[PDB]
Amino acid sequence: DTKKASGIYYTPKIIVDYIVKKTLKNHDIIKNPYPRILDISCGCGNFLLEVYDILYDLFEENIYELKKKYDENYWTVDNIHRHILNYCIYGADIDEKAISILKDSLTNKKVDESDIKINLFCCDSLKKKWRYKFDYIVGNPPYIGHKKLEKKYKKFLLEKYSEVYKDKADLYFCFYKKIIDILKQGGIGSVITPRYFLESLSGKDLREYIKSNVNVQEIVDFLGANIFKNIGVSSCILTFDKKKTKETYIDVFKIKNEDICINKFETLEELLKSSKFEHFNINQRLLSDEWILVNKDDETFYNKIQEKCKYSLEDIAISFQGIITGCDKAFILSKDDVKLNLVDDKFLKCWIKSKNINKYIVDKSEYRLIYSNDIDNENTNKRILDEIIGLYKTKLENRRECKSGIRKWYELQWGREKLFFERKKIMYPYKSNENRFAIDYDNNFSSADVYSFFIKEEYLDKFSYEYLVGILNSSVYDKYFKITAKKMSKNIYDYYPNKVMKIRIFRDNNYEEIENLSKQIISILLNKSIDKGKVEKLQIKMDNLIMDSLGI
DNA sequence: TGGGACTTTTTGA
DNA sequence: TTCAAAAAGTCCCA
Ligand SMILES: CC(C)N(CCCNC(=O)Nc1ccc(C(C)(C)C)cc1)C[C@H]1O[C@@H](n2cc(Br)c3c(N)ncnc32)[C@H](O)[C@@H]1O
Ligand SMILES: [K+]
Ligand SMILES: [K+]
Repeated sequence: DTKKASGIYYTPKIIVDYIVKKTLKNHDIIKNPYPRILDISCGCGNFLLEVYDILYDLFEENIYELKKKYDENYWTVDNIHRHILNYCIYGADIDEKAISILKDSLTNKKVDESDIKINLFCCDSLKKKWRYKFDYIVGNPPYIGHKKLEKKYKKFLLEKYSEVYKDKADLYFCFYKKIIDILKQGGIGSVITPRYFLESLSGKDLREYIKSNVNVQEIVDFLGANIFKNIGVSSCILTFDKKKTKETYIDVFKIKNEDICINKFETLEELLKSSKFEHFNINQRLLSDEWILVNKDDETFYNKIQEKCKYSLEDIAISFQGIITGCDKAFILSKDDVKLNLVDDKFLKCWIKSKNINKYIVDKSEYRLIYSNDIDNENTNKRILDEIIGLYKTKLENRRECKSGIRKWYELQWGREKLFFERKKIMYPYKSNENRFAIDYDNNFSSADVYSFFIKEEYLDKFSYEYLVGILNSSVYDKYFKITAKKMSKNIYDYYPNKVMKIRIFRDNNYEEIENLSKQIISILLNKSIDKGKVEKLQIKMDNLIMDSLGI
């Protein structure tokens, strides 16, 4: 790694100032002149140095009141520095050099005496035996997903942090849990993390832990905005407390324009109160396992559709992920590749990518998949294995199932069942800016970037493929799905079965007209001299029908 | 260097 | 035996 020295992970100063102010704005320094403020991912001290400055001003502005109320010899301006570093600032980080630099910076904040002990711990914050809780906790924890996390460390997290970390969870789930655990009664925590846990299936346990253990004061959701320059992550700020209150309401600040520069205003509060953000309140007591954080109009819209629709896609359809070859370059070839003359056409499948999926129809495929699982003997079709697949034999053997012997070196890692793909079905891209559900007539295969489903036999008399793609591609359903969809990056939502199959659908008197409009759209889209203007008009008419059906 | 087009296979269950 | 989730995405260009 050692990319931390570049500065891409440095938290923007406006974010840091907001989080520190959020935690310390209303601290009664007279009542408690010994607040413990902690950052368990302090790094070089982006947060902790600002904490020092805020504390110094807070002590200096009340120095005489402190001198009068308490030991008058102890409370002096010249003593403020020492008192802060002795009793107030706490930092933990696993990088020794970061701790050393932070110690030097904190010591140089004053610039002889005997010695000042700075409470900086070089350790694994997730393993440290914390000997006391803290008044305030701030910072930016590390984010590490299931692929990039070390195996032994992952075993430790699975054993010890099972309440929030399991399956495809992230390391910052555990940091959330640790922060909550060591926060004092009545304390306040404020952190910047990825936003994905708000909606992701992996974050269900983490959402339950937060909801049941702290009061969430505020969620700032930047959606797909690029808060961290040259980092592909979407960020949010969470502020929570352990204060005894009867109010269970959350301030949600949801950005409206993802193309804004965060330095537009001198402070984050100006941006939050501006027209660039929307604000609304969510009753924490009404949160289910999912957190539906939308304004009143969207909530009314969502509840109307949920109540009106008696079926869901999961009820009526069978869903599946695409082929996972485990090495696409060894099995995927251009349809015009001369090497395909070496492969019998019985082994060749049409192969599409997510970009080949439009609304209602799939682009003509330009790639072929060698379904190598049907190769019986290694001696037969030896040219295919020697001249096409074997070119990547080493990387093929590094696959998990090849090393365990479950798969031959030339087989597909996850070849699924051919019969699921070789039928009329609906396909949609796994990540997209809008609903794009297409009817596949061409027995197209795909990788995991395209998901498929087909209608169950018992529901074929009630739902047709043409009707489903009509309502699923409508503006109503685009908005409806995005209400709870998992926002990933700028103009990209996840379209994964764990949320797509929860989409609810309806049947009523408009079924025939909606289906007919969808058929007209498909017929136009499949023409030779295509002009989509009529398609847009038909789509507008269909959207009007769907809005009439759902009463919105 | 910042923004847009596009998306693999490793992995736990 | 074999499913599906996971962006500190990845990569290119003006
Ligand atoms: C990095 C980021 C994604 N993350 C936050 C931004 C840190 N900010 C910063 O400014 N870091 C930094 C910068 C420069 C250096 C030098 C000395 C090499 C120049 C060191 C740290 C990760 C930070 O959290 C620390 N970390 C990682 C783990 Br994993 C961990 C842990 N288990 N316990 C405690 N601290 C931990 C990590 O040590 C890390 O600090
Ligand atoms: K006194
Ligand atoms: K982003």
